[PDB]
Amino acid sequence: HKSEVAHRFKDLGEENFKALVLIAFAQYLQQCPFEDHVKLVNEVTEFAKTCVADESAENCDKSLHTLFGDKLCTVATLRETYGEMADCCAKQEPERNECFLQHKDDNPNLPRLVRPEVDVMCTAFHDNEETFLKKYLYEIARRHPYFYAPELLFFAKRYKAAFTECCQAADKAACLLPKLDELRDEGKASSAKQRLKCASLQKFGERAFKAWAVARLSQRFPKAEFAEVSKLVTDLTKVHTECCHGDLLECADDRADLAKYICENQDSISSKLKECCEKPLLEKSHCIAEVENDEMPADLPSLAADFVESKDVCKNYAEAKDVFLGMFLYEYARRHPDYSVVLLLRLAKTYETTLEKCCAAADPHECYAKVFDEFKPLVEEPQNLIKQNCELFEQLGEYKFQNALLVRYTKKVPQVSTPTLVEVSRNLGKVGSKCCKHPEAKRMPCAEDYLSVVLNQLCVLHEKTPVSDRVTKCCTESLVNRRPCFSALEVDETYVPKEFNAETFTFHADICTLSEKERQIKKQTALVELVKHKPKATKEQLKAVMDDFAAFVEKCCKADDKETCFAEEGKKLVAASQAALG
Ligand SMILES: *[Se]c1ccccc1C(=O)Nc1ccccc1
Ligand SMILES: CCCCCCCCCCCCCC(=O)O
Ligand SMILES: CCCCCCCCCCCCCC(=O)O
Ligand SMILES: CCCCCCCCCCCCCC(=O)O
Ligand SMILES: CCCCCCCCCCCCCC(=O)O
Ligand SMILES: CCCCCCCCCCCCCC(=O)O
Ligand SMILES: CCCCCCCCCCCCCC(=O)O
Ligand SMILES: CCCCCCCCCCCCCC(=O)O
Ligand SMILES: CCCCCCCCCCCCCC(=O)O
Ligand SMILES: CCCCCCCCCCCCCC(=O)O
Ligand SMILES: CCCCCCCCCCCCCC(=O)O
Repeated sequence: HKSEVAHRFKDLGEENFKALVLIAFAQYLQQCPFEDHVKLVNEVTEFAKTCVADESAENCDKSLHTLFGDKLCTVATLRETYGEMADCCAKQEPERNECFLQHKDDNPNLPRLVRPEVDVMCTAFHDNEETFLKKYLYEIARRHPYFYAPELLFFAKRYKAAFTECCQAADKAACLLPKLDELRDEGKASSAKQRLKCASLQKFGERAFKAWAVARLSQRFPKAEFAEVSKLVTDLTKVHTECCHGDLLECADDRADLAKYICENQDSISSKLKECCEKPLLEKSHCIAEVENDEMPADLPSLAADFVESKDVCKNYAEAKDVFLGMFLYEYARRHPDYSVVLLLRLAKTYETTLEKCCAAADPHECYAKVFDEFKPLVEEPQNLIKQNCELFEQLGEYKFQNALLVRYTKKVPQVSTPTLVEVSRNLGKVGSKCCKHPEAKRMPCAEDYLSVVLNQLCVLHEKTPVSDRVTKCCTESLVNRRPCFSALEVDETYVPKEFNAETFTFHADICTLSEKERQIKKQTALVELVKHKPKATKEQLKAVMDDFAAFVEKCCKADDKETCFAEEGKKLVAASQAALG
């Protein structure tokens, strides 16, 4: 368009425009005060208004990248604060923008953002809604400079909704704290998903991502023909490559182009997209990404005729191997939305291995006649794992299920630090509580998503400080066999048991007035240390000791003299447990 800033303003509107400008400048100028960013936002919005009133007004015909870079380069403290980032201003576009993009800081060193009390948060929201929400948007944007800005805005809208609902409630905290925890978990998971997809693309190549996209899109749009699914795969791979490069405008343009193509070809893709396709360009691609799978066509035949029984199986495969394998993955995935994507990828890899082996064999047709038999144990392994773990969850409840997982995973990898073990086992228990309440048809996708986020968290922590070769192997594996690698871990037979430390099992009266969450964390930390000290202890011995611990805590937390109760009863409990275990 003649004026890109005016067109963007008119499509997005003033509120969204200002929010996104604030996000972008905070993602680049991560160290500048909130008031300075607000001043910059007001200036940019004012210029955009001049452009909207008259497309021929001065500087309105310049590109968005040129305008953004110039505004960045007018910041007076650029050298003093950012150093070599100021040197980007001596380059011409697009070198200047590429330099600015390269000089973003993934891990800025700012203090952690502390959650204020519910009442002060609600009071600040009530006094000035706009400044409260904008300041927190600035704080989050300056800490996650690669996070997709429109998704940040979509999170911010729900934050406003949560505050609006819960700050007029009878019990403000009990309303708002679950919503804040939900949103924080959700945002951290989304950022991890972005980084994870980009790193997997870089490490394992475009072809693996295209296989993943074939599976996911065939699940999403089972009535679509394979040619349309392949078109969507190519375009989505392009979009994700460019978004992994990190240029916000180029990434947003690619996403918008894909969204409007999908909206104009709804008749060939899905029957569930009308509402998303009536939505603004800002929300369209996100809406499309979040919509549930379409209904699969009825009475789909088995893959046997085309992929096992055909006499031309090897000819069709060797003609164009990846198209044939994509067709196999398409037909398999469209029939099985109940599968994780990685399970379907395992099936595709198995079929590819069998075809490579058999089409060079003396009798290929006889060779691959039973390839579908190989799919049965691969399919049933995660189904059986889900069955077992959800049975144990319904028997135990979330906390005692977390304790079971705690014992199991400490026995498997005792070298891992206790905080990591506790945090990851708690999150795995949360995965259990989340996914075990779905019907089976949806249980495996849920597990895949939430396990992927939890396992990624673990892998990132363990890479910051490596301690176990098996964890490193699982964490560097292909994401298709990352979870199977983790499920295949066994009890560490070579572990030398940790020696007794009296302080570790010394307890005080503060435990009685800790929050329930913190008290649970302390009890679980002590349980991990106990399993590290006595790894051979049977479940009956451990359960007897835990019952003794619960009795001791209940008695001394209601004792008139808590301190000496804890000391004396703790010496008694420690000696009694030590005599029971062995
Ligand atoms: Se940028 C920055 C970083 C740390 C402390 C202060 C600043 C700042 O004031 N930047 C600024 C000055 C003038 C106009 C806009 C922004
Ligand atoms: C739930 C997050 C815990 C850490 C941050 C504590 C304060 C949360 C307030 C969030 C206000 C909205 C932020 C936004 O606009 O994105
Ligand atoms: C990579 C996550 C580091 C921890 C981030 C602390 C602040 C999170 C605020 C919660 C809501 C926004 C989450 C997000 O921006 O991704
Ligand atoms: C001569 C080619 C025969 C190949 C076997 C399929 C014949 C029917 C084609 C239409 C159904 C499958 C199309 C598709 O792969 O999406
Ligand atoms: C200097 C002016 C900068 C303002 C331009 C910001 C444009 C952001 C567009 C985001 C649109 C996202 C569309 C999508 O993801 O599908
Ligand atoms: C959020 C990743 C997709 C970015 C582009 C949005 C366009 C959606 C096309 C359909 C792809 C669905 C991906 C998904 O499973 O979320
Ligand atoms: C139409 C595009 C086809 C893309 C290639 C599909 C091949 C399926 C077999 C490979 C499956 C494993 C993928 C992976 O390495 O993670
Ligand atoms: C033999 C190592 C294969 C790695 C892939 C593991 C796939 C997980 C499903 C497990 C089903 C049993 C077959 C198998 O172990 O592969
Ligand atoms: C501790 C988690 C409780 C939920 C049960 C998970 C059982 C293993 C997950 C199976 C599905 C994962 C996705 C996949 O690997 O295909
Ligand atoms: C803290 C290290 C634990 C790493 C191993 C956790 C296993 C996660 C795999 C999925 C969980 C259910 C499947 C299983 O129990 O085998
Ligand atoms: C339902 C609440 C039950 C809480 C159980 C927590 C288990 C913690 C184990 C602590 C073991 C103490 C024995 C010892 O120090 O030797």
